[PDB]
Order: sequence, then C-alpha cells, then structure tokens
Amino acid sequence: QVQLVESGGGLVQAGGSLRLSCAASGFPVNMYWMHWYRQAPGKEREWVAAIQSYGQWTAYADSVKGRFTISRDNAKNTVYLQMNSLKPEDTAVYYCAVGVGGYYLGQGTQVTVS
Amino acid sequence: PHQLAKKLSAVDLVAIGVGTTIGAGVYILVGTVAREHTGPALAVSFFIAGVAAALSACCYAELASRCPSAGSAYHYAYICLGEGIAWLVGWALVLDYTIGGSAIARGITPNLASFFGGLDNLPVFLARQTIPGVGIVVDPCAALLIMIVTILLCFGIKESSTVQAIVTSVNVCTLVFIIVVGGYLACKTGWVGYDLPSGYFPFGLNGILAGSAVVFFSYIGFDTVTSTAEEVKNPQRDLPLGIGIALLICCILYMLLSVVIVGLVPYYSLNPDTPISSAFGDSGMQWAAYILTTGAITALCASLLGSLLAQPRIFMAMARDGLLPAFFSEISPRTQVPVKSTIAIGVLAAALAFFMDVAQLSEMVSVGTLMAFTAVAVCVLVLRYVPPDGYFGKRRKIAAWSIALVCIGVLGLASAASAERLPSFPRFTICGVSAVILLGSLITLGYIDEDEERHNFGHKGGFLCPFVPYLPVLCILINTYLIINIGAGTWIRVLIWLLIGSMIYIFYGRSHSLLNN
Ligand SMILES: CCCCCCCCCCC(CCCCCCCCCC)(CO[C@@H]1O[C@H](CO)[C@@H](O[C@H]2O[C@H](CO)[C@@H](O)[C@H](O)[C@H]2O)[C@H](O)[C@H]1O)CO[C@@H]1O[C@H](CO)[C@@H](O[C@H]2O[C@H](CO)[C@@H](O)[C@H](O)[C@H]2O)[C@H](O)[C@H]1O
Ligand SMILES: CC(C)CCC[C@@H](C)[C@H]1CC[C@H]2[C@@H]3CC=C4C[C@@H](O)CC[C@]4(C)[C@H]3CC[C@]12C
Repeated sequence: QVQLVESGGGLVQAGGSLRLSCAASGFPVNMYWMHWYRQAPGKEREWVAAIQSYGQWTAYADSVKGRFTISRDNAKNTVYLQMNSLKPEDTAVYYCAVGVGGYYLGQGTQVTVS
Repeated sequence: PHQLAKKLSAVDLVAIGVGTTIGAGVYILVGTVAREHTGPALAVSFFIAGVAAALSACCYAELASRCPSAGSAYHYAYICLGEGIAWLVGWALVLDYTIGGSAIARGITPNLASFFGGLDNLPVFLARQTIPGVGIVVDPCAALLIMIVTILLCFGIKESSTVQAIVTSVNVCTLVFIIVVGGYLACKTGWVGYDLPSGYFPFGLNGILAGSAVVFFSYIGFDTVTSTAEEVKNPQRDLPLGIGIALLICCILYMLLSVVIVGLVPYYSLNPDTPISSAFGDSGMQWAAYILTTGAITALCASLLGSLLAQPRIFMAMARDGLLPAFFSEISPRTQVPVKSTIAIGVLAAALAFFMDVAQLSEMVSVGTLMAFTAVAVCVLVLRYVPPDGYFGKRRKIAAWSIALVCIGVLGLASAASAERLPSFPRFTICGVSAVILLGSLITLGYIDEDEERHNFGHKGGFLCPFVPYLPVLCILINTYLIINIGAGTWIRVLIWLLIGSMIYIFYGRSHSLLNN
C-alpha cells in the first residue's frame, strides 16, 4: 500500500543547510504530487513545498520561497527537500505528503537549530 | 443521383461534434496532464482552451455558413490562400484525422479484450503476436474495429450518424451520471479533498496557460462537423449553432469532470478513510473504476466512429476539384455517400493501426489540424477584407500586403517567444521588430474598412466572426505558437508526409486539374 518513510532531520548549526529524504513505497513516486509539511510544538501544521507529479515544477510557501529546494529521484523513489539557508523560524517537525492535497502523511522527523 | 443527401440535422451535428471532441478529451484526461495540474487549475485551463477553440470555431463557422462545402479547410484555403496551399492543408488534415482514428482504435483494442474493465477473453489468432523477424520489432494487432467503422460509414450518413448519436448520447449520459456521483460524494465529504495547501492555480496564469497549451487539442471536433457540411439540410443556420453548442457542451463537461472526478482521483486513492468504500462498502473503487472505464471506452468509441467520416469528404472535394483521381469522387448510387474513397481511407487506417503502435501514431497527429485552423483564420481575414473576386484604388493591394505582414509578424514573434535556445541579445531585436511590424499591419488593416463585396461571397447572410480585425489574428498567433511548440519528432514525419503529398501533386494534380487545365 502507499507508505512514506523520511530521514535526514537533526540538530544543525545556525545558518547551515539540510536535506530531508522521504522514501516512497507501494507506488511510483512519479504519479502523485508530493508536498512537505511543518509543525512546531506551539503551532498548527504549516505547508512547506510541493513538487508536481508529472514534470518537475515546484512551488513554495511565502515564508520559505527560494530558501528550500525540493527534488525527486524516480529510480530510488525518494523525494528530497533541500534547505539551503536555515533559521530558527523553521525549527519544527517535517512531514512529506502524497497527492494534490494532504491525503497521506508520513511518520515524521524533527529538525532543530543551534 | 450523384448528390449527397442533406439528411443531417442540427442535433446530429451537435452529437457528432461532442462525440469527436469528448473522445480526445477523455484520452487527455487519462493522460499525464490530468495529474499534472490541480483540479480547479485544470478546469480553468480547459476554459481558456475552450476560448481559443471558440476563436478558431468562429472562423470555421463563418466560412462554413457563408460557403458550405465538404472540402472543409481544404475548400477554404483553396478559395482565399489559393490552390497548392490547399493541397497541403487538405493532405495534412487527411493524415491528422486518419492517424487520430488509427491511434484511438489501437488504444481501444487492448483494453476492450472483454466487455469492460480491461478483462481478457483470451481470443485465438486475433491477439497481438509480434512479427518474429530477425531484427523486426513490429507488434501487429487486431484492427477489425476500423473495418467495422468503415462499414458503418459506408452504410450512409443517417445510419452512421444515428449510430454515432446513440453511442455519444450513451457516453454523455454516463458522464453526467459519473459527474453527479462525484459531486454527491464531494458534498457528502464536504469537498475536504480540495483543502489544497498551495491553493488553486499554484503556478499562476503561467501554469494555466501551460496546461491550456496541451489541453487545447481536446477541442478538435468542430473541423469534422464542418467536413460533414454537405449533409446538413440548411447548413447556414445549423453549422454555426451546432459547432457553438458542441464547444460549449464539451467545455462544460471538461470543467465539471476536471473539478469533480479528475482533481479528486488522488483523493479517493490516498486518503486512509477511503470515502468511496465508506460510501459504497466493500466494492469501493472496483465499481467506480468499472464505471470510469465504461465512460472512457464509450467516449473513445464515439470519437473513433466520428473521425473517419471526414477524410472521405476531403478526398471527395479534392477529386471533384481535380487533384485526385475520379476514383475518390464518385459516390454510391444507393447510399449517397463516398463508398470507394471511404473504403480506401478505411483500409489505410486499418493498415496503419495494424502496423504502427499507439505510442508511434500519437507522434504524428497534432500538426495537421493546427495548420487547418491557421489557414481558415487567414481565409476569414482575406475573404472579409480582400475577397479574391471582382477612397483608395490601392486599397486591395495595401490590405493584401497588410495581411501578409500580420502573417509574417505572428510567425516572427511566435518563433522568437518560443525559441529560448537563441541568445537574448538578438532575440530581443527579432521579437521587437516582428511585433512592431505586426502592430503597424494591424493598424493599417483596421484603418482600411471591410470590403462591401463580402456581401457576395458564398451566400448572403450567415454567421460572421465577432472581431474580424483582432480575433482572426489572435487565432493565427495561438495556432502558430502551438505549431512551433510541437517538437521535431512530429515535424520530421509531417515533413516527409507533406513531401510525399507535394510529389503526388507535381506528378499529377497540377498537370490535370480544373481551373488550371
Ligand atoms: C471519463 C473519465 C476519464 C478519467 C477518469 C480517471 C482515470 C484515471 C484514474 C484511474 C483510477 C480512478 C479511480 C476513481 C475512484 C473513484 C472516482 C469517482 C468515480 C465516480 C463515478 C482507476 O484505476 C483503475 O485501476 C487500474 C490500476 O492499475 C488503473 O490503471 C492505470 O490506468 C491509468 C494508466 O495510465 C492511470 O490513470 C491509473 O492511475 C493507473 O493505475 C486503471 O485506470 C483502472 O482500471 C485510479 O484507481 C486507483 O488506482 C490506485 C493505484 O494505486 C489504487 O490504489 C490503491 O491500490 C494500490 C494497489 O493496487 C495500493 O498500493 C494503494 O495504496 C491504494 O491506494 C486505487 O485503489 C484505485 O482506485
Ligand atoms: C499555448 C500557450 C498559452 C502556452 C504558453 C506556455 C508558457 C506560459 C509556459 C512555457 C514554459 C513555462 C515555464 C516552464 C517552467 C517553469 C518553472 C516553474 O518552477 C514555474 C513555472 C515555469 C516558469 C513555467 C511557466 C509557464 C511557461 C512560461
């Protein structure tokens, strides 16, 4: 069935960069949109980025546009979210979501800054 | 007598147009673009594509109502643009319709192994058996569907038209049921599937135009309706109304499907609560998939029936004028319909679908219809301003040069704007000069008023495009951009096909042809 596992998040120095890898399962990664979601302990969910199922167009939220790069690997069926410039604003748990909207949500991972 | 029977009716034209259009529409919706764009974005892309197709259909309807004739864009290009350019427009249109029908049949056959749902009946000696050549990869397939469709078309215009009407009405009813079910389910779940984070139109008009670029080829059915103009009792009234109602119904259906079923197909597949199963129990998507496959297959069959009824008409017009042997001209004394030309086109399409794969047939189809549209646009511009018959005495020549300049400028700026491989420094100059000459030509064209002899061409009355100075130019620009966007893969094949056409023309068609012999 459709299942999403992601890794890469962890403690990093302020102003650094990160890449989060979200591995698909039970379906080719090409056939659905893939989004990313955020949520700090004191806030509700916050959409991050959204690749396009067919073709490789990407869109980002206002607070993060340009900073993050979302890519995809059709061979390994993995979706990568690259953080070029981090700041404490983004300190939160990260999720990767399938479908045009938030239909399925991954297990999750945590990222923090120092 | 040797005359086509004017037995068709406005409802029958609407049915033909809607079926032929909906087939390609469902072919696209099953394709890659459907999941490329969001639901609402896909719907507005279909809306813009429908607006552009209406820009083309206004010219089609005007030229068909004023001078109705089975030649379609061939006949029109032959009167305004002149001979030669017609033989290239008509030849390209023939290739386009033939390869559309062949691709539709080749796609239908494997999925139609059983009644519906893609099940297999395990036939013998009709299944796909690759040719065991030493280095040959062809995979011949059952192409009997083309033979049955050709037999239907050869059986008359009312009989084939009635069968097409039955199939397309069944398709439209199942599509309406399919939309009602989708809307009921969405309202039951409160449209929760459309809580899009990025929001609708996530890529802005940039995407809505990018999507509409590939969604434009879903409205390619009105040209067939024009091709069947001779069968209409009073084409002056029906043809424009029929074409309009067909592009309206198709646009509405596409937007509805795109917002209710397509934009939510991911939702029904991914969401763990599975509203389809929760609403219909264990069966769940299994019956929904069956219904969607039924609708798609009915639409594809309707378009397969519709497509092959244009080429015989084009061939009949060509032979009647003289660019093809009289073998294509004569009609059945009993059925009052091209039977020899229809049989030839049917056997050609059958062979093409038998040998070439669908993935190969789809790589050659798109170019003909765009050229037909561009030709018909230039034709309204030339028949409403400088009709080729009969304040300023130089008005005719200045108008002709102005039209030539708008035809050159559209090409220039549509190839500049669609050529990112060129460096920006000369790209800016070329686009600017093309644009300025286009603007100047448009200003001159508007300054010179419409020729009043336009009251004479064809028959008086009929439909006339809304904005003759700007709408046809917009249609030309759109079609030229679409043509240039098409990759070289389809262009090489259409070039060799047109070369074959020019060979036939120079060896026979120029030496023997009415109005030139
Ligand atoms: C006129 C309109 C024309 C266009 C219509 C849309 C056509 C495109 C969508 C096709 C469709 C519509 C379902 C609609 C549901 C109800 C909607 C409302 C109906 C109202 C009346 C029917 O898909 C059917 O199933 C085939 C499956 O291969 C599919 O194949 C291919 O065909 C095309 C090849 O290019 C291509 O499009 C299509 O995607 C392809 O799969 C066929 O299209 C079709 O037979 C999708 O079905 C969904 O497929 C999911 C695949 O994962 C499946 O996932 C589940 O099972 C997985 C294990 O299998 C498991 O791992 C997943 O975790 C789980 O989630 C869903 O259960 C299933 O529902
Ligand atoms: C027939 C006509 C209307 C088609 C016009 C197509 C135009 C609008 C297309 C062609 C190439 C497209 C661009 C290609 C890639 C990208 C990068 C992506 O991250 C955002 C969208 C953007 C910037 C696209 C916007 C739309 C675009 C400019």
